Amino acid sequence: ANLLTSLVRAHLDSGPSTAKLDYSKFQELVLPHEDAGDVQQFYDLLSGSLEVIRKWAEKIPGFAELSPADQDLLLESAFLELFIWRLAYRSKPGEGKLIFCSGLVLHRLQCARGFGDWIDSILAFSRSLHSLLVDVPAFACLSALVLITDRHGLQEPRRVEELQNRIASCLKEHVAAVAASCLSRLLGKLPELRTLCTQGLQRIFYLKLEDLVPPPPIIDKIFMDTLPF
Repeated sequence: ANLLTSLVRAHLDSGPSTAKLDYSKFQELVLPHEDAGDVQQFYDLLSGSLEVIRKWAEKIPGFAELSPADQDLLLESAFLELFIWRLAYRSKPGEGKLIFCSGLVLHRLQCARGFGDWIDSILAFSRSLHSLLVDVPAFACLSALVLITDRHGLQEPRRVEELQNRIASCLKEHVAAVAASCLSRLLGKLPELRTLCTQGLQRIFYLKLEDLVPPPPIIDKIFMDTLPF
């Protein structure tokens, strides 16, 4: 309620207004054509979301009351998932149109070489998300539940589960206020998201192998820290 408002407000301040959208690099028709620039663009797009998602997380009531080590672990473990979740909701998959948190708009083919096949998987997940017609308050709860979740190595796992439970209840109550089957279809997108993001890890592995350009240190640390072997 006040929780709901704070979550909505955190979501809306974490991304571009309709009027801040930048179409100046956008190409409707992409010409017949990975090189270093594609790989650089991929890392730049990921990296443009680090600070934004950290600041968003800091506005979730209770998140700053988790241990700093648990805060960092949750952000790192959820970063790719959150990047994709927010991108999927923001983008317009019926146009092949990717909308990043800076407002930058790009057509599928302008990214695809950096992203690899993963971009198609992301657009498929975005089309599925869009069909659900998730309203902003439900999305703002769900994003929080992507982040505030069990992860191996947490210092205070019960406190994480308690804040999770608060956000879950807030969502449940909101979905009842608007209208269990709707709830479960919303929650079901979280595992699909995780699985989707395995392909993200696979893509980074591939790019680190190829090594046309190395990942930036912060992305590299996320990648390394989230490999459970």
